This record gives sequence, structure tokens and C-alpha cells, in this order.
Amino acid sequence: NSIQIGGLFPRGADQEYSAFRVGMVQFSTSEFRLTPHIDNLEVANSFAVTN
Amino acid sequence: LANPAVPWGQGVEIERALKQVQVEGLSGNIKFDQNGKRINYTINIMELKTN
Ligand SMILES: *[C@@H]1O[C@H](CO)[C@@H](O)[C@H](O)[C@H]1NC(C)=O
Repeated sequence: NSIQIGGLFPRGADQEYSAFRVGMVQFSTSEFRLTPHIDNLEVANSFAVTN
Repeated sequence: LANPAVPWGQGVEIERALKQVQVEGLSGNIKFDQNGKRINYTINIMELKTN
């Protein structure tokens, strides 16, 4: 029961990814577990976002 | 979309080629700056009258 979820964190976002991980720790359950793939990019860049 | 994206060299040359253009056309004098915006244009200021 693996759930793949993508994620996009703007370069320079630290506390956000921290709270993301903390959330991953707190809301984890025996039923299913989220399997995040984190990608840092230039959030203002449309090409980067599309890619 | 192939990552990392690689641009061709020729592109810059074609860009400079386009930006260096100065021609006469329906929009009046056509010339561009380094960034590609219009320069030295003429916008006719018009008013609607009875006739
Ligand atoms: C062409 O544009 C440049 C940029 O402002 C300006 O300095 C120059 O006077 C313009 N030429 C004419 C004929 O308007």
C-alpha cells in the first residue's frame, strides 16, 4: 500500500519542507504510507515547473 | 523536456540577427532594442469627429 506523491519546493524554502517532514512523521499510519518525491526548482520559472 | 535541457548555439546568433533588423513597414519604422521591444515607432493620435 505505497502512495507516490510528487512535491515541489522552491529553492530557499526550508521551514516549509521541515513542516512537511514533521507532518509526514505525525500523520503517518499503519494503513498506508505516503512516499514523497521532492523536487527543488526555480518556482518562478515556467520551464522548470513544466519539466 | 529532456533534462538537463540543452539549447543550440545558433539560436543566439539568430536572435541577434532578428534584433539588429531595421525595416520599413505598415507599422512605420521598425527597430528593436537589446531586449526585443519596439523602438523609434510612431503612434498616430486620432480623434473621432462628425464626418
Ligand atoms: C530612436 O529611439 C531612441 C531611443 O529612445 C532615441 O534616443 C532616438 O531619438 C529615436 N530616434 C528618433 C528619430 O525618434
